[PDB]
Amino acid sequence: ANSVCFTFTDFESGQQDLIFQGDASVGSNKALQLTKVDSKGNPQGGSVGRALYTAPIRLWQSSSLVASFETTFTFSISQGSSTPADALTFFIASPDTKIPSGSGGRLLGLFGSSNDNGVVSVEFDTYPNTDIGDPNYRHIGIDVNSIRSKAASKWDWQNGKTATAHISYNSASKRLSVVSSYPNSSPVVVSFDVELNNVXPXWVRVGFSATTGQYTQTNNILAWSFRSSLMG
Amino acid sequence: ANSVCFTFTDFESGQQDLIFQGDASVGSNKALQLTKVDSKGNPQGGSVGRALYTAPIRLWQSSSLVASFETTFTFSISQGSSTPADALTFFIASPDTKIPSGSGGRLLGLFGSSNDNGVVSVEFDTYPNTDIGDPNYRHIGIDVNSIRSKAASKWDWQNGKTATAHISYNSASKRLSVVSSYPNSSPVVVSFDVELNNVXPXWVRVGFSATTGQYTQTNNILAWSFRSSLMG
Amino acid sequence: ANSVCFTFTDFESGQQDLIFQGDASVGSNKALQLTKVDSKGNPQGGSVGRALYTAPIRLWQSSSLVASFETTFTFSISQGSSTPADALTFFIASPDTKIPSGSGGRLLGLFGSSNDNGVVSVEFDTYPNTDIGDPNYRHIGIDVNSIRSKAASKWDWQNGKTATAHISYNSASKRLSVVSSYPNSSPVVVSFDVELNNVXPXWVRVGFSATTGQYTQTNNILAWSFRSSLMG
Amino acid sequence: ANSVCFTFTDFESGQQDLIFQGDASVGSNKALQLTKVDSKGNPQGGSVGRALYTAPIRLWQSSSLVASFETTFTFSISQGSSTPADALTFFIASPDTKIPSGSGGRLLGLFGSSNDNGVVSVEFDTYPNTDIGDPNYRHIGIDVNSIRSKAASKWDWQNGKTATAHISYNSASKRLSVVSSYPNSSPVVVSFDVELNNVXPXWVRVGFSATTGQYTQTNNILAWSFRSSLMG
Ligand SMILES: OC[C@H]1O[C@H](O[C@H]2[C@@H](O)[C@H](O)[C@@H](CO)O[C@@H]2O)[C@@H](O)[C@@H](O)[C@@H]1O
Ligand SMILES: OC[C@H]1O[C@H](O[C@H]2[C@@H](O)[C@H](O)[C@@H](CO)O[C@@H]2O)[C@@H](O)[C@@H](O)[C@@H]1O
Ligand SMILES: OC[C@H]1O[C@H](O[C@H]2[C@@H](O)[C@H](O)[C@@H](CO)O[C@@H]2O)[C@@H](O)[C@@H](O)[C@@H]1O
Ligand SMILES: OC[C@H]1O[C@H](O[C@H]2[C@@H](O)[C@H](O)[C@@H](CO)O[C@@H]2O)[C@@H](O)[C@@H](O)[C@@H]1O
Ligand SMILES: [Ca+2]
Ligand SMILES: [Ca+2]
Ligand SMILES: [Ca+2]
Ligand SMILES: [Ca+2]
Ligand SMILES: [Mn+2]
Ligand SMILES: [Mn+2]
Ligand SMILES: [Mn+2]
Ligand SMILES: [Mn+2]
Repeated sequence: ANSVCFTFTDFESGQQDLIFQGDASVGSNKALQLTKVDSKGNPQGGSVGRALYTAPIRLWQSSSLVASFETTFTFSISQGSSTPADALTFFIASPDTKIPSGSGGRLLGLFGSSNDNGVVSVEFDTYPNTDIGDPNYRHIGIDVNSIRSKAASKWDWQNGKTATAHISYNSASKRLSVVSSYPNSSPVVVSFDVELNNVXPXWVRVGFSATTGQYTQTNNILAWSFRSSLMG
Repeated sequence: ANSVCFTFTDFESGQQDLIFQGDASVGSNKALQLTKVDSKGNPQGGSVGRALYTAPIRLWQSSSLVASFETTFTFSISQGSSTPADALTFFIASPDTKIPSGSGGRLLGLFGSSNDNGVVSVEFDTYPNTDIGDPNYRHIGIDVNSIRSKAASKWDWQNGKTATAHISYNSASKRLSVVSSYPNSSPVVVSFDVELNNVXPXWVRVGFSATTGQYTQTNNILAWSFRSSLMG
Repeated sequence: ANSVCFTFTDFESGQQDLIFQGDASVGSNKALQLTKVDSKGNPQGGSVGRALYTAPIRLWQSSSLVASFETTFTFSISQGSSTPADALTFFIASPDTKIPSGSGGRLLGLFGSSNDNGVVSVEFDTYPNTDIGDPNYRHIGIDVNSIRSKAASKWDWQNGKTATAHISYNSASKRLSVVSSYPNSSPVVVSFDVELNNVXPXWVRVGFSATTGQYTQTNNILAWSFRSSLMG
Repeated sequence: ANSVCFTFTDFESGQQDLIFQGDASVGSNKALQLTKVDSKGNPQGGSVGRALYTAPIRLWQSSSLVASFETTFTFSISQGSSTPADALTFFIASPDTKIPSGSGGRLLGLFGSSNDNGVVSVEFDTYPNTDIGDPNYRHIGIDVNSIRSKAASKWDWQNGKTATAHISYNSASKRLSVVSSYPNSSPVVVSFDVELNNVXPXWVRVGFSATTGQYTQTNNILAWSFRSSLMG
């Protein structure tokens, strides 16, 4: 479509307009639980889950004057183990994208390696994996075809509290930016200059991905709005 | 989703965010050709085709204060034979809706009979089939679970010209209305009091359906915008 | 404009995009206090106030296929005296509309009499004034050029609680409807068949009006969104 | 307001939701003629005119997570004299902004000098005034408190043809970008990194400005849509 927008104030079990992958599901709390949480509410380890809006989105078209999208979502991350892991992220990929093999834990279910098939995402990393590029502290990062963020900023994750994140991009400015914050707190912003049409196909699907590894945490999306438009 | 909107200014072959049924396809003209048109541009008889937005839409929710939707679309109908047939329509049905068996010609591919599984549609009827309720003239009608329109008005179809139609409804007014017109012409309006949640499931898919029978015509959708919202 | 939409999640003192009339102002609570409330927070009697969006709105145009608008707002009404009065309302009038002389108390600041200059409003009446048509109980009503509601329904006002109201209309259905409710409560709906272009000018201004008389209550608008569109 | 959007597909004489300054008016062609055009349709010299949306817009708020706006408009510039002058522009300024004294011709009615009261605009310059910074060719530029563009690109203006321009900005990316083009042509883009809240007040009014000097041209806005939102 030339333009598309949708808003989820909450979710229900089986949410018909979402494609669920891995362990992703909707809990009795009406939250999108990307990763596994048991009956007692304890997040499980070695979990991976993703959810995508059912309809493919036309993110770019050569004949268009400008293309843009923006998405805002709220999420809660509560540690299970004394220390949280691994993270959640908003991502954009080909319509037929699926959880890559071996993408667990530190790969956030986005990539099958720690090195037409492009992957762009904004990660909210709760566990520093320094041997693969992670700064030694929690952070938010912009990943383009690699778990190794092209840009990242220290992020003061708050256990259990609801965070609000806003992601934006248009083909004129060619800059992907994300701003995230908690109530009564200082926001964190991350930006990266990139022309998405050079790393992503014309058609994509958008959503979230998350994982736990040895360490755990809930990765719940509470609300989500998305908008994309192609102007000609 | 609590709200969803999309806009198609035109279409392309294989339009990824549309579900094609029957003969429906997109032509080199970038129009959604619901029914079959040959290489020379001649509409074929005995054709049936429908197209639905890929994502299911939450049209109602008990907890909502009000639910509404509106859609505007442009379409062109050019006769193949000296007299046009059969018609096209905007419709709403269950997500897994499929072309009913024996729904050709006068049934507009919407119903399998000329008498959870509800069907609501606004038909743009170009061929009067009087033995099944059609007034003896072209008309626009609102159908609820039956090809026999609950409400209809004379429609002065214009061969080949681009028509504009607007359909609206909200659960407060409980009135489905459609207004359609051609440039430099007098619009036609049709309304019917109905509470959609009593004839349609919570989740549906929306789109178009069209057919030709013994007589033919093109049934092309040129542009289409749709919006639905659930307020709580 | 052919279409216009605005959203107020809250308000500030002097709200630059609002026209204040009478006692209307914004409190430290960030709420639009239509009627006077003293330093201690006690609503004052004999008060009248209205607030309008600064920009005139084109509600109708002869060349348009269809015209529609919808507005949603939250409001709180807390009695000052043992019994509340008088009410608040959403209204539409000419751009240069002003508080009519003698419109206090039971006239809700909308009309100068209890009998191009049209006035359409949805009143939330907290004090039954039976000698002028009010049913003997609190209600919501649709007024067209008269304080005597053309349509009304019993309304179970709840002291202090935040109510949510949704008002809608389009020129195809020609039915003005309002649905209002409190959390964990049963909504109330009021509808009236009317073709607004026959009682209102093409251009108008929209907003709220409220009053207290012998008896008092706060008349606070907490949030407000409005949308209007003319399709051609 | 926290968010506001409006769309003008065309204009009428006296357009009630616009503030007209200088020579700005609406012609029989339904176009916003920023500068003077006589009865015969000949653009007049030494003209200056501006038009602003009547309602003030809240472009920034300290408590907001992110602030953004985007506007798209079509315009036609037909030379009167053998060579066109001077230009038109989209601009943002304080709500009470007025045509500065001595802002004619090369100053595009935006500044009173060729060197809380900030002025940000995107100029479409049809006449190179090299002694004041203009590159020696037609161009589009981003001006911040000065007629001397902070960023500019060569612009292949086409006499009489309808151009389409899209301007965007959000407080996360902190980059103001404009893309403009004619049908069947190569677009031109101009971007400048700037944090608008450091050069503009919280509240502003938005619109267009244009002028002719010794040389002339029409400066007609044919359509205009604007959107701004503050997310918290
Ligand atoms: O969920 C955390 C982490 O768990 C697993 O990695 C463990 C160990 O192998 C690593 O060397 C250290 C690095 O500090 O972290 C854990 O102790 C993996 O599942 C990994 O993907 C994940 O990030
Ligand atoms: O496409 C027109 C029409 O064609 C076929 O019906 C024909 C005949 O059987 C009917 O009695 C008359 C009624 O006037 O119409 C045609 O001549 C069928 O395919 C029918 O569904 C369709 O409407
Ligand atoms: O604010 C309530 C009411 O107060 C005043 O009217 C009083 C009296 O004159 C009326 O007869 C009775 C009717 O029950 O109500 C009050 O006691 C007026 O200001 C009136 O406009 C207002 O509704
Ligand atoms: O509208 C064009 C231009 O006209 C006037 O300037 C003239 C002259 O004074 C300048 O030196 C040359 C520079 O090439 O241009 C004109 O001939 C002024 O009104 C000026 O503001 C304007 O741009
Ligand atoms: Ca990590
Ligand atoms: Ca028929
Ligand atoms: Ca009363
Ligand atoms: Ca110049
Ligand atoms: Mn990381
Ligand atoms: Mn029929
Ligand atoms: Mn009353
Ligand atoms: Mn210049």
